[PDB]
Amino acid sequence: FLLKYQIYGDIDRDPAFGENTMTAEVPVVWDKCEVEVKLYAGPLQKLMS
Amino acid sequence: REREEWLELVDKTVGVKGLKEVRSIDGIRRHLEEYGEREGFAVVRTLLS
Amino acid sequence: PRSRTAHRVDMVRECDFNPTMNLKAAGPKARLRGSGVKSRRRVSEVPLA
Repeated sequence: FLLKYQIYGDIDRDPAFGENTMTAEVPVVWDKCEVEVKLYAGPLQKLMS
Repeated sequence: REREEWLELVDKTVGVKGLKEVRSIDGIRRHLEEYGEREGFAVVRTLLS
Repeated sequence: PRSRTAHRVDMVRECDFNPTMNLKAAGPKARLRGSGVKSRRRVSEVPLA
């Protein structure tokens, strides 16, 4: 999936360079590395009888 | 320390105060109290004099 | 700094004591269950735990 972003020039009252804003397209492909889940003790529920 | 070091001139090997052991843990702590994010004192610096 | 050698301190022995009531606390028991998965209590001790 591609991601179109664009930059701007601000605060300085801009001249006519032919470019105030830019354009950046970021390509991102998914990668897979092994998962390793671990279990440790946490807070418990009420469980009222 | 250095006071007891200078006390070594006359007698030696009899001093004691403040118990031995401590415990608190078996997996996780409750943590409903003190923090100290910023910590620095003169002693830690290279000024042991 | 370097003057005399050895000496040091033998820490004094003292007893330990608690909040005074017969019944067991809910937290310490419920939180003891979070770590282990034993059916009955290994060691065979309830109060000392």
